[PDB]
Amino acid sequence: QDPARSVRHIAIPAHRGLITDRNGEPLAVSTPVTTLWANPKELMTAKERWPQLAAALGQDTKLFADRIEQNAEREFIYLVRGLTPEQGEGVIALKVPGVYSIEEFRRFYPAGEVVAHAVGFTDVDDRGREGIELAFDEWLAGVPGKRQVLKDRRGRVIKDVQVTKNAKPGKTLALSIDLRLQYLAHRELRNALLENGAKAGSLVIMDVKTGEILAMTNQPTYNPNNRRNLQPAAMRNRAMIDVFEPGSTVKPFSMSAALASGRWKPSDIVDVYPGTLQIGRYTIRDVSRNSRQLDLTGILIKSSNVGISKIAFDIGAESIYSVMQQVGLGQDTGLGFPGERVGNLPNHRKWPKAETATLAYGYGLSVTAIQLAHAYAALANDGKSVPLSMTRVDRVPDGVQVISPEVASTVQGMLQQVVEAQGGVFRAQVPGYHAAGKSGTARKVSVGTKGYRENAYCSLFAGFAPATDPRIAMVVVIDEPSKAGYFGGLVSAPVFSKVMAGALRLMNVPPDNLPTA
Ligand SMILES: CCN1CCN(C(=O)N[C@@H](C(=O)N[C@H](C=O)[C@@H]2N[C@@H](C(=O)O)C(C)(C)S2)c2ccccc2)C(=O)C1=O
Repeated sequence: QDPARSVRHIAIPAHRGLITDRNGEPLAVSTPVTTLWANPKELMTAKERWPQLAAALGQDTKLFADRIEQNAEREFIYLVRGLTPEQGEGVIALKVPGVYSIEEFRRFYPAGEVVAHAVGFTDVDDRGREGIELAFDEWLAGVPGKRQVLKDRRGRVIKDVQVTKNAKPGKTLALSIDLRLQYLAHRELRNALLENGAKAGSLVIMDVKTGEILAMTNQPTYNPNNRRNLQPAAMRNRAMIDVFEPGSTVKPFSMSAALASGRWKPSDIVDVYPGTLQIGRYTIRDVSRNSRQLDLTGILIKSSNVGISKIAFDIGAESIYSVMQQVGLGQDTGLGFPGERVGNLPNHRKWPKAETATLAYGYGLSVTAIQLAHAYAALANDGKSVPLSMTRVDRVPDGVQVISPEVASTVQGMLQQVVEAQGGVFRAQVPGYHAAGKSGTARKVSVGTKGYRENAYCSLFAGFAPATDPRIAMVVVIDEPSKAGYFGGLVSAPVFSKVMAGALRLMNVPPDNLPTA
């Protein structure tokens, strides 16, 4: 009986779609590779050739011979996947019976580590594994073809009957990222990390008018063309997967809820003396404690938890929760890519006072840097939230009004004072422009469950520019800076300054800090 003939179907591998940046710079490029395979049934008739084949493949003579012997009844085995066509030619040139070529594709990432977390990469089979490669795998992958062949009793092809399905290439995908801004960001987050002996960080740049991610970089990073060094940590797209308590960076949202309540205007006053406020067993504390009356701007400039807490008791936590939720903090109303974390916004039917105050000044919730950037974009875009995109946006979808335009404009001008006023975050100033934002510094949650660590910090700055016609929102998050000065305004705000400056200049944004004309 046995088998004199077989009909089988072998794949025609398809060309995966080019990934570019928003200007057509290649970021992921399908590269011709040569996969060597062999038919053991045919190899078995030419043993005298095996040693020169094993040497060609960098394999021990005996272990190779053992492998072939052990698979003598099979018709297919991989020798090696993914060598260059030049190297596959070197093995093919030996003319060993039963050794064959498949012309395949494998990815190359020309920007390497610079954009590795955003682009992601493919597995051994050329299917998306992380990032864009995975999120847009159906678009990029295309469909492999199918060829019907006739085969004899030892797996040798007698004839190509027909192509049953044509291979169709995957489609080109242009990201929203500008590789020039991405590089700038990369380099400046890298430098600040090193300068501060920090463990990790992220930076996200968004177009506030289009919802586009113009840049997304994290440290540590890795070279996606050589993933031998293997370290899982370095592969984390922290901007999208690592949640943190945003601390004082959410105070502009609490303030938007105050302004919207009917009960507060910027020039109203809060008594924050003596810099602490007891709430049953918990004490709210400010870092600087030489204040009494502060106006609402001043509460943001000095970053008083007490002042923001007293506002929150007056307007109620529900209003603050609603703002945070509407801007996307702890919500799944972002990109929603595979692997992305949502974080968490605590909810209560009856908010106790401690939870009300902590929410208002940014603890008891957890958000990602992308969320925080998107929230800042909505504030900067006169309270309108344009849907997030990682792909180039030619037709901008409709924004949703999440904060009233007047409230958003009032809070903008407060955040510009936070940067520009005496006692403010002067290091966030952007030469040429008016900039606006908010610093944050949060003690990290103690690892073995519990509470907080007195040694370890997350250093934040979030903002936008130009303050008077906003274009760009940006978040800089630096995890465990290790020097004397660890405050957001020392650590993160200068990175904001430099990367915002570069980005506005790259985008030809006209200066708006000009003598009053
Ligand atoms: C729920 C308990 N629990 C947990 C953590 N915790 C907390 O981490 N506190 C930080 C804080 O108060 N940060 C504020 C907003 O981030 C202010 N803004 C900073 C900035 O602008 O850089 C600042 C000027 C350094 S103070 C803090 C305290 C001390 C030093 C640096 C930062 C609390 O307070 C708090 O109650």
